[PDB]
Amino acid sequence: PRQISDIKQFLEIARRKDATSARIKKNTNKDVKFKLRCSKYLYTLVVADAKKAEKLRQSLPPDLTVTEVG
Amino acid sequence: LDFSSKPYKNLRYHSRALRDVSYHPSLPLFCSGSDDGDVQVFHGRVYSDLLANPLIVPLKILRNHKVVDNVGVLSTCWHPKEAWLFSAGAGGEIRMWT
Amino acid sequence: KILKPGKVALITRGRFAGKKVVILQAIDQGSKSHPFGHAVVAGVERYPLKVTKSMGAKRIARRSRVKPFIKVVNYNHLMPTRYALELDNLKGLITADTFKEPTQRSAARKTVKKTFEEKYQSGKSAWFFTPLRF
Amino acid sequence: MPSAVVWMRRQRVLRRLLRKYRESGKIDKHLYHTLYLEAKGNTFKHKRALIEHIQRA
Amino acid sequence: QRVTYRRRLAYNTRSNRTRIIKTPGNNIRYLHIKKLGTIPRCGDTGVPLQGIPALRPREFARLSHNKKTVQRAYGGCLSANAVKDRIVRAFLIEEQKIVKQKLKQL
RNA sequence: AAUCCGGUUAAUAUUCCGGAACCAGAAGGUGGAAUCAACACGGCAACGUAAAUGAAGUUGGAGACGUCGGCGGGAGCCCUGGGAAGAGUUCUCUUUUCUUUUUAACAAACCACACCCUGAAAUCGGUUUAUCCGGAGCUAGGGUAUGGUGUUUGGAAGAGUUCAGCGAUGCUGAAUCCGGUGCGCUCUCGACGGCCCUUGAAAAUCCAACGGAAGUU
Repeated sequence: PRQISDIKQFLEIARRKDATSARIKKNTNKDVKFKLRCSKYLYTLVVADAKKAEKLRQSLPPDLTVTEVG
Repeated sequence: LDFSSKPYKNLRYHSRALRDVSYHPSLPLFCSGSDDGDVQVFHGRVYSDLLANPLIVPLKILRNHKVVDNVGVLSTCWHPKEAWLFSAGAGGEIRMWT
Repeated sequence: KILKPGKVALITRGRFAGKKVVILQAIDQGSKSHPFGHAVVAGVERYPLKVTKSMGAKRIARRSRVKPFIKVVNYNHLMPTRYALELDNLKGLITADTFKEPTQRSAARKTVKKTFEEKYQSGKSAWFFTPLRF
Repeated sequence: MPSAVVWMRRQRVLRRLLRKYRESGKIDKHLYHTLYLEAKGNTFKHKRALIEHIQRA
Repeated sequence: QRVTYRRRLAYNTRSNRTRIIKTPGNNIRYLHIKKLGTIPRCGDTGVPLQGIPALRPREFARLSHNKKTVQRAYGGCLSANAVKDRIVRAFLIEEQKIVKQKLKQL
């Protein structure tokens, strides 16, 4: 599993046709873990700003299947 | 910084080694000066949106600068107020690109 | 006193190991940048291939093409030889400015290449241009 | 507790200390090498026996 | 707790090398670890070379070229001192031959 | 060459289910890199890096190598201080008695023995538990590589376990913590020191070197 810190990169990987689904995890420290499932690696992005998580959420392309807390 | 560790874009107009690159503090313009004597002025405009890739385009190629000892433009500075460029050459000349 | 400008020497350390060079200028006095017996050397990296009359003129030039290199190396990493080569265009072209300024460094590499070619065409210093087997 | 172990520990502290006074400048290289040299022959059975040796030196 | 071997290769040998690890299920498990890699050794002197990762023979293919060789003559095959010794000996031998031929021709 | 965790059966699990990886081969494609100065640059150097062609022919390395002792490192286990949870015991005494308190493969960034550079040393220095090395260049300073490991995560709490409940076996709460350690035991690695003499298998397989054939589109 790959940990990605660059949000834009997470967007580009999401726009890649390889990405199949994404998961949103709400941790007790109020972090949102965006886990994007690709062919070979599960790319995770931990965002500390809550509003950043929501503004991240609909910037994800609609075709991608986002999921609630696992 | 939010895209990748690798460079987002690569530009190789210059025929000689690129000496200095300066970004205007306010205006969305940056300049590159090299030993070829030509200064490249590019329009680099940045959005705060995540999906919005910054728009980088060339704007001008400033020429008519002397070359001494295979040295051209050494340093370039941006005026803090408007689109004015200070270019220092190897001939002892300073150019006001207004 | 065995190190003089124009003397043919041999690099024994670094990437250019075992390559024949000519001492462009001696800085045995040392410098703050290089606190040792460093001397600027211009040598041959890619030794020229054997010119044969059968090959065409374009082929002839390409084989004659020589890749030079200008480097600052310590004295103990160099080995001097009895052989010495003197060429006028390689007097004073080298200095601190040239090794600092990348375009001047590129320009210096151009001239030392050009002067090596004319010397090869003139058929002088064949042994220096000849690679050494080890 | 084995006699090998007590000497095993005693030599290290004696050696570990003798280095530390050396870098602090209390003793030069020459007397430290001597102090290192006798300590190999169990000259001091405990740490403070050696520290008094520096003061008298 | 007493743990058994994962495999059925009884009579544990050099090949049977295991490590004890604690799993997220709170279980102690045998993990078989392959033998450590070996760094390449110099041809002339025999000391392991400097700058080459110590990995397995089959693994070495995955590395790039620059990660398996050193940017010098005989790089990745001979040490720097061995290269220096090789170069100076070759030149001295050549000079000894050139003076010997000079003595014979005169 | 290359796999781990959790779950699952009346009976099979590194095989199945869920999740997460890895290796080997295969083609094109995309992007990046080098060249009409023909096959990259930098560093005094050890060497470094996103790349950076190499025919015939010639070599080198890994595979691949005895045994013993001590020292150092790490992990697990054992010991134990608190924190929490439950079950005790309790006229009184007893901050007490007993039990539990998890992080895998893999993927990321960083974190110490050989060598290089300055240096020329005995008034001998550095140093092991065990005196070993030094003009065949010590101590000292600055570097290079090898990273045994450790740090921070990701995997990953969504899992597992333990307590409370509420209602097909579901749902909801919490906690799953901070230490200290030792000639301790088990396993492994590094650095030495002996004894050897018996100077300590082979091959498949993989890599590198020298070599320089060939070569605006």
